[PDB]
Amino acid sequence: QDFDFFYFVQQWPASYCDTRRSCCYPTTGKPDEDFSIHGLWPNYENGKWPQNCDRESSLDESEISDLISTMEKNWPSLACPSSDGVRFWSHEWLKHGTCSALGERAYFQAALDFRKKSNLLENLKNAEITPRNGEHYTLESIKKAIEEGVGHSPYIECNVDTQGNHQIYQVYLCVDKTATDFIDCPIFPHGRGCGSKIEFPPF
Ligand SMILES: Nc1ncnc2c1ncn2[C@@H]1O[C@H](COP(=O)(O)O)[C@@H](O)[C@H]1O
Ligand SMILES: Nc1ncnc2c1ncn2[C@@H]1O[C@H](COP(=O)(O)O)[C@@H](O)[C@H]1O
Repeated sequence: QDFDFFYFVQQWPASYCDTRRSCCYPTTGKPDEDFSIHGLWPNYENGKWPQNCDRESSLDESEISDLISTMEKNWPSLACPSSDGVRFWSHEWLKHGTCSALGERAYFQAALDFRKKSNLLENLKNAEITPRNGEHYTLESIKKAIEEGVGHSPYIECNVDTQGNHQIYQVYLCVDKTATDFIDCPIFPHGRGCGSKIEFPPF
């Protein structure tokens, strides 16, 4: 009951699909070449977080019916076998959404709204940071470009492609507990930060 803030986590689809993991496009076809939503996670300032707050509250698709087509494109599941994303959304809703104090519809609308508000791809483009092979960009340039359009610093999570290149994988931004506005992150994710120069791979 109650938490401190939300980590709003977006992902670069291309970086989930160029590793040794299996990646399958959603039953709706190849996803947009844009940052997608991974999740909206309630969190505590002490680094821990609540999860699975209502193991009885299953995902009611009727509450987000008119949002399904948008989510298939902005919150796709890239896991295999190819799915419609419902399993992925049900998982995020049960594990994290039930702990957000938000109704199911508000929770998913919130995620969609912040993905749009943060407008990562465009902000990067405005700084001449566009997808291409190889570790062509400085982490600093990427962080500031995002800071410019959001007004808050993001945390960048990097992984590695089959080539061994370090690439931008996920972008963390913090949202206030009422899911109204972006805020400065009280704390940043555990895992190791990125290298000084990283790859922003295309599909
Ligand atoms: N609120 C959180 N803050 C930091 N890491 C998290 C949080 N919730 C989940 N994780 C980790 O990040 C990944 C997100 O997975 P999931 O909870 O399935 O969306 C898992 O590998 C978790 O260990
Ligand atoms: N875009 C995605 N579609 C479906 N599952 C995902 C996606 N991104 C992450 N996952 C899975 O959720 C978990 C999150 O861990 P991580 O790979 O560290 O982000 C892993 O078991 C991933 O396979």
